Amino acid sequence: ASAWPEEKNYHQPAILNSSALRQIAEGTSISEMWQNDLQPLLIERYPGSPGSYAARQHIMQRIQRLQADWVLEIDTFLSQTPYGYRSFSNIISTLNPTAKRHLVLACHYDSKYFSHWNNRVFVGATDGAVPCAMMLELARALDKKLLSLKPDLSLQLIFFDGEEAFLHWSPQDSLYGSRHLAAKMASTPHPPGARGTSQLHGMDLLVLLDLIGAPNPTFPNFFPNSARWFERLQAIEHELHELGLLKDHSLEGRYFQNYSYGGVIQDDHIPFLRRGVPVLHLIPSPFPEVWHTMDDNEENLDESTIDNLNKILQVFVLEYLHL
Ligand SMILES: [Zn+2]
Repeated sequence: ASAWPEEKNYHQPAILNSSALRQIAEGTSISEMWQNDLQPLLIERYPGSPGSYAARQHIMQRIQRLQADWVLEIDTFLSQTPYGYRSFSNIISTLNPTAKRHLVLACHYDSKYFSHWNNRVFVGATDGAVPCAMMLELARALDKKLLSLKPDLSLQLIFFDGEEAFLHWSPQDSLYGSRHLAAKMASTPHPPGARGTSQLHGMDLLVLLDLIGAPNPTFPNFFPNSARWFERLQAIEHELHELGLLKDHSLEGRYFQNYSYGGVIQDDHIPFLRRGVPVLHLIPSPFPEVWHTMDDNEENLDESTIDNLNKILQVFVLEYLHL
């Protein structure tokens, strides 16, 4: 009986040196992400809407243009909702599908439904248009390195649909795409032909981005079984800072702070966490001041902060994948 599902417990990163760090910092472009990945997503895109369809096409097109061998799958399903049965479509983008282990990055691409108010439309810029754009920019920035994957370990990106409640949060009205996908992965043998392991056993770690884009975020270290990875993010941030590779950044105002959070935040990671998947939840606490208001828009985003987080995330992913 192979013990491969236990490999994630001992997996160590291959740390990048100063020269490699400057290379990653220089290889990501916040302006290119802003224009090519983010702005097309700043539209109303609640489940079932025309924008939802456009958001999905944009995400798949941006991934398809890359050199790395991404395999795209649309996970479509029905769920009961406060408005009756509806259709949802999760987007999964995977490198090396049959690879036993995958580091998984995720966000949600739906926007919370709100009827237009005084001509304003809710576009959830930090929630989660920026998280989505950051995952696309990461795929683009690291493309050449990721192409080399073409440790039976690779990368997967999930863009969840229906993360938001159609009304206010309730157990049955929210996390539609993630509750669905988690149950589906839990019941799908992996790798193909496996006798007793599922795709969930193959998830080394689920890195979930949400509510990112506001000034001064503080991410707490939520879970003891991913704490050593939270620490790597802290170390990365510290070294990029010391190397002068971050913008308008101070250690006193660092994003990854030492401190836990006793409570529970409802997000797409819940369905996975409750099935035993290690989670690194990159959601700040407190939430952005614009959370769930018409002001969660482009104008209120903090460009340098998003740029700095792109650098930190990219380094983290390369070091995890030994790239
Ligand atoms: Zn939200």
